[PDB]
Amino acid sequence: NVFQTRAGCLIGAEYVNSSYECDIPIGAGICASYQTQSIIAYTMSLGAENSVAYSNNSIAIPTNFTISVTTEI
Amino acid sequence: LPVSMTKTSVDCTMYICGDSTECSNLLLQYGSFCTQLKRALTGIAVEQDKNTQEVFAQVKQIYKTPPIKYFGGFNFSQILPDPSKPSKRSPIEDLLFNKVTLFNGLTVLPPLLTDEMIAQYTSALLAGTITSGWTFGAGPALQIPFPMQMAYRFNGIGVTQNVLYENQKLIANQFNSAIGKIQDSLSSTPSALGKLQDVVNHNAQALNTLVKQLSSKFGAISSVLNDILSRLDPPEAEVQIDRLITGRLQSLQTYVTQQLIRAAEIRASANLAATKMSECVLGQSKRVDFCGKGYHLMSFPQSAPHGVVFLHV
Amino acid sequence: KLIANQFNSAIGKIQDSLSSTPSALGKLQDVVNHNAQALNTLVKQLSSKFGAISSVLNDILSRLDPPEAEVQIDRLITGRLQSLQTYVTQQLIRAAEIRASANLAATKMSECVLGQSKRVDFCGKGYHLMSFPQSAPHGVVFLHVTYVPAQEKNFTTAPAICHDGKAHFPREGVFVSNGTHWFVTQRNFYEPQIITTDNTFVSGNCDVVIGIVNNTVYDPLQPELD
Amino acid sequence: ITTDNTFVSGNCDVVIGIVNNTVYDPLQPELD
Repeated sequence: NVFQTRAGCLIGAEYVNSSYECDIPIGAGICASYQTQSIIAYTMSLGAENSVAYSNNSIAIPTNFTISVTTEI
Repeated sequence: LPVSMTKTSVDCTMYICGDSTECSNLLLQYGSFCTQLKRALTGIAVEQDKNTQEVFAQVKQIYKTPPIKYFGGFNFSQILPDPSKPSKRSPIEDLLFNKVTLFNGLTVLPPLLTDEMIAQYTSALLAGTITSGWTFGAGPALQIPFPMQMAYRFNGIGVTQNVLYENQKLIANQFNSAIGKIQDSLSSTPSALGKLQDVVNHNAQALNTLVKQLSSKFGAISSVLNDILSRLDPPEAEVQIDRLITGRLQSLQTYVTQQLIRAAEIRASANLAATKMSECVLGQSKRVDFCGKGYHLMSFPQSAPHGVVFLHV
Repeated sequence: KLIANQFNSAIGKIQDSLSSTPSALGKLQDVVNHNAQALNTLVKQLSSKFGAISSVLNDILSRLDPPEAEVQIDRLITGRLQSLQTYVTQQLIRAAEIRASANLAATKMSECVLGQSKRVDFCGKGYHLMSFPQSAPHGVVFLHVTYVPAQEKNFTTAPAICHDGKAHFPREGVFVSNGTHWFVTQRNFYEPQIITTDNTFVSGNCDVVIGIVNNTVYDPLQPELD
Repeated sequence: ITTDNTFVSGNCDVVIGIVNNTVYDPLQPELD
């Protein structure tokens, strides 16, 4: 349809309320992607919410480990 | 530290001679200057967005602050987000945003991440460093009492941990007093935010002089297209518009080159800011005079309209 | 054996990850493409007329008198000089960027490969163990081997232990209780041990520290009693 | 100054600026 964003106006994409880690940046927090069938527009999600259990006498200690190899170019 | 600059785009023909048919026909014989300039500006804009992403989007998950906000006497109220105001910024962040404030084919592309998202990123970083120490930057976040984290850091600077536990109230009071004085020091300073204001002013004056240079004649009988194309024969109109076209092309090329140089400088600054975020905020650095003056204990990030403010403890 | 197996699996997966990623080698390709594009535009701009009657010289000098030929050639000369100057300036800016990148690469080679760096998120994400270099057509690839903790567990902790009226702090580690008994462990790995005089030190009485708890501190010398 | 927070390395005639003091051994009194 037709949608209005702070970056202009977008035609041919529908606006949804669900948020994703976007791949095509449009601007002003608005992104677009292929649903798979139609092109959707949405607001970015900055990752999942994690409320760590803080306490005045509690500590978390790891019991195992992994070793990882990462590439840099 | 400044992190980015404004994203600008240009329309070649519209800036040159504002959609004039004969002038456009005369312009298409000069080659592909406009394509080169447009490509350069697009690269600059993409680089600005990448700089912001690199500096701020380092944390993997949005960590949330516990509701019981007691950390052994330490008061983080000045740097934690304030949920009363709709901006959800800390008082220091609001002070920073208030302190620094402020065509013919030219336009200003908006940034990709809004100010609210950058504030959310800063809040996540603060929550992680307050509730988990440095563990959240190397893997999963592991909770730890804040005085024990401060004892860890005192061990890191070469002081035994008992020295912390026998002076906890005094250390908390000193930290609270210093954080309280930080806001007054920022407010009373005349030019504390000089770098961001300088970046904004440089961009503004570049655009202003680019717009103003259109009134120049560059040797032609007149500056406006209509007078030249109206009261003169086309054979002379061609040579009279050639001068205007070449002068405006030269001015646009100069603007693009200065923009490229400034973008390189901003990229260097953003790389420095990203390194500081990695080493001062996500860990404890033993490098001298890097994370502030003295023996580094910790650091806290704060967002700014075009950059970052680090609070080195 | 477990560490060696994990390292072998990670190294084996590296090659598949490089092959499967579509834009893993993007930076070198962009460098090559930018150089090729600059050369292509420089070559193609010779065909422009720059306001002259023709772009080729021989026609200009063939069908025109010298007095007009000089001024008709000056336009081409100045246009081509402008094009070449623009090319050289873009090359200078790109060379500055490449030099900054090469300086970063040299620093990474010195500090990640020839040593072990304690800088956070410099030699990869996680606690840096070591690194390996690999050559590329116009660059370098670093393979950072790092250590990542996993399988965390919750515990109750105390800052100090009060025994016989004096306070005990751990020499290196944390006091940890499994619900009923207290132990000393190292911070980055769970390995409980008996709280003894060897792994603790005493400083002052046990009424100043906030959160001090009561427990026995074993001393290996006393049970000998001989 | 005890044997717990000090370590022994060689005799006391090579170091320049060495002084004389008692080093308290925490075993002799108790003696178990």
